[PDB]
Amino acid sequence: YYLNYPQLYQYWSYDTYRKGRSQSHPAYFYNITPNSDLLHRLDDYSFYRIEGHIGEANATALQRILDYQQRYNLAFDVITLKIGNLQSFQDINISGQFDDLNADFGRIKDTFAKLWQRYEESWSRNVFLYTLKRVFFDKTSLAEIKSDQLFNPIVARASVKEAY
Amino acid sequence: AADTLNYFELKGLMTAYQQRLA
Amino acid sequence: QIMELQLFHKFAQNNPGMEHLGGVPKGGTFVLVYVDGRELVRNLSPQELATSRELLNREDIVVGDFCLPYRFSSPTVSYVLTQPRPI
Repeated sequence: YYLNYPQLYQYWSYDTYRKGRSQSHPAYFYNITPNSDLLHRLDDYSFYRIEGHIGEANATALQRILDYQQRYNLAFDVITLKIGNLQSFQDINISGQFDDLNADFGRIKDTFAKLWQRYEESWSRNVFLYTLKRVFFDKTSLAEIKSDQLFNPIVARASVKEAY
Repeated sequence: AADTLNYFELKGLMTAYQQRLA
Repeated sequence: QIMELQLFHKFAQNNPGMEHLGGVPKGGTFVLVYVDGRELVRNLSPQELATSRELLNREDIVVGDFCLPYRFSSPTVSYVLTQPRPI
């Protein structure tokens, strides 16, 4: 589709020129555009050319490509990757749920609760224990803890030479 | 109330098992 | 260990063979490649101007394609969530 199609749709292939079916050679031209030849049987084709996604936002490109796959029953997979360094992930909050750890978070959580009801006197005066009780160990699922709440920001900033 | 550790553990485990089976 | 596999130069060491053909073979894998806005517009109601200039350099712009000759997907319900941070 980066070729000047209106001038090259003739003069591409010779035997198509002989038979006179040059207007029906597969190509781009001539929100999304519905292709037609994807309705009849596809036996002598093996490759899908995908065009129109460069320059757009990531999530909309994913949504549009997946819906287009669903509408015509095509077979391929889709992933996305980034160019850069790791510490650029500062414009987003990171969280997650792993099944492998669920049975642990319960096991721990209730345990702490029990310990609360046996050292309550001294513990309800230590500020650190109250903050740790009301920030963690009081949430239903571990998925609600973001990645930034697990470490000290100042030491991490001290880890890069630029901060000095 | 002595079974509450088992309560939370089994709640989480049975939920995960239920989702995979569903 | 999951977030570190979102980067091109580190994904490439576990799955070598990426090439650009402008599409995907039947049954293959289509890889999009994106970058932050800060790296494209290097140097081009004042408060609305400032917030627009800031948010339009945090966007993810799709820049390139590649293809792979295999699909890797098969009922676990573990996942990772990424939430855009407010300005």
